Amino acid sequence: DKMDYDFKVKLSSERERVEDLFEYEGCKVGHVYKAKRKDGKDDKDYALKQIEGTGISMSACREIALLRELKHPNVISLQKVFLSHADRKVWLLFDYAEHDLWHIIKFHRASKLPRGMVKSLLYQILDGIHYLHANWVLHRDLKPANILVMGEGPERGRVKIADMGFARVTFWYRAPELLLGARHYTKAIDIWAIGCIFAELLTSEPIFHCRQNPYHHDQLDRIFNVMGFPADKDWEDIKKMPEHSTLMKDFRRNTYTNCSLIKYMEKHKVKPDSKAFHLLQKLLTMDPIKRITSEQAMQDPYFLEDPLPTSDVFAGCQIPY
Amino acid sequence: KAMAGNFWQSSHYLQWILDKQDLLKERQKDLKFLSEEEYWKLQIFFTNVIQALGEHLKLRQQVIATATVYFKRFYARYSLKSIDPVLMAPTCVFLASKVEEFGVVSNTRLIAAATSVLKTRFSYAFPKEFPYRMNHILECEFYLLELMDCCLIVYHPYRPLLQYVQDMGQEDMLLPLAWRIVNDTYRTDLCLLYPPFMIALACLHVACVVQQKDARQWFAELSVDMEKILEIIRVILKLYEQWKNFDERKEMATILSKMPKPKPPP
Ligand SMILES: CNC(=O)c1cc(Oc2ccc(NC(=O)Nc3ccc(Cl)c(C(F)(F)F)c3)cc2)ccn1
Repeated sequence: DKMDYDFKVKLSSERERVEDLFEYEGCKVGHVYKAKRKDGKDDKDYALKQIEGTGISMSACREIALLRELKHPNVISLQKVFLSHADRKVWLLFDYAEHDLWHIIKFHRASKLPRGMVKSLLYQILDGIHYLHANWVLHRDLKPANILVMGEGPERGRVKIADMGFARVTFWYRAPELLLGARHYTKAIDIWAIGCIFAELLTSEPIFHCRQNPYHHDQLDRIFNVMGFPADKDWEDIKKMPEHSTLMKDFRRNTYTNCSLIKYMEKHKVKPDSKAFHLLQKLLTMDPIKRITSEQAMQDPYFLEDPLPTSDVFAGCQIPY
Repeated sequence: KAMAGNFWQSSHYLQWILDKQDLLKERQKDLKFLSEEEYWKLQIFFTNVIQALGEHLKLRQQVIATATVYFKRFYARYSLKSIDPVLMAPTCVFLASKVEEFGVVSNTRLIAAATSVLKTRFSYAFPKEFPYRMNHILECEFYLLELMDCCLIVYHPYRPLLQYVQDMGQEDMLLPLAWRIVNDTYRTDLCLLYPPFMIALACLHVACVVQQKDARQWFAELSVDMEKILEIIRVILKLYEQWKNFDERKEMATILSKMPKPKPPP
């Protein structure tokens, strides 16, 4: 080794190692572990993620670079990065989020979601994404599994947006422009996913649920069965999409004539004249330039209507999950 | 671009705007081997090496700038003997390229670029060929990340400069010169001591003086401490006199021989 000896040995003597500070024997919930401090002067649960691959890949660099700078109550906090020099592995440390929205929804789909909780989930997701968007950071993979929620403790019921598959399949939350071959991720694509999540919170079922390169026929079909087929006035630049020709070849407007978001939400007991529905409709707009922004959505009168959103999404209730 | 407008709560601002006295105190270790003059010559030299590496790899100026800041941060804390700067330079370019979302320079392309650049542009200083391989880059990368405490997003004066000249309505007259002066500030400690916007203002002022443009009124109606700007202007004015007096190609072999070198295992 050509590096200074005294420099090397000093750093190795002082270097924090994950295996010294944390007990993660099993608890394998790359790979993510539930961890406890070995020191004992700490009873809080932590999550440890070992980055997949050796060293630091593009996505890994980016995840670290962004999380290091990002600071908002509804975006998961990076507490620490451990650099394992012998095996060149990277570890990320976070506070453990007891719950996530995929298990929360599954629980309610199985027992069958309180309305106060739905609103507060939506508000906090929007808050977090608004912060990301204002800093020109796009999530690009919003879905219930990526919406964490803190359990008992000082952050009870606080949403934490995560991106647990940042390195890299369900298309239920993908905006139609991506299914028609759009080449760039956008803020609007995130907003469409949020709309999908909101609908799912309101009904307990994924609104664009579909059986398992960018063109995905069955997924678009499911979107049209729910939304109807867009008129040219609804999405004027749909004809600029790379797969537009394919769409014309595969689909006919007439197939979806009796379909609309109003009719879909009606058979799931959600009222079309509700402030909830009108917000949802502004989020699930087919044309991405006609979608509401995250900030516009936070200002919606839905959030001024009784009941107000709460910082603890479980507020006024107990946690059965 | 990511985290634009977040400077005041950024890791750059909160952890990596250093105190000058702290900086010079840590530098005293190396100043037992090199005079102060030789130290600022060495800095000019490695700035140029990193710029050459960047140009060869066809990286945008912002990536080169980020790489240059990584290099400065490392040696702001540690002695030149800790890790060979010839190894650290290309390691910084490699990490910055990944962080700035330009790409992962391939193994063979990174090593080929360092080998070629040292041989073609710097043979006066390096008669032997670049001796390092990718395993050394990867080991160095880990030491670099550790030292920087994973603080990877770096702000630079180019963006604010762009906004300032657009406001003046002097994009075509003053931008090329002021941008070039910004590049030259990386030959100094300025990026460790001042927010980028201040450096932008200092560079623009110097550009105005050089091109005989009256912009007094414009500068007068800014809400910034002009004392700080004037400190920055004096360093810029000085760097051109230093540039004039420094013959890099004649001096660097001797200066590099004076650098403290890594102690071997005992
Ligand atoms: C039941 N409980 C758990 O499953 C659980 C799992 C945990 O594991 C995690 C593992 C990795 C991550 N990594 C990110 O999230 N990286 C990220 C990258 C870019 C960007 Cl942009 C973002 C941002 F900003 F979008 F948030 C986030 C987060 C959580 C932690 C706590 N609890």
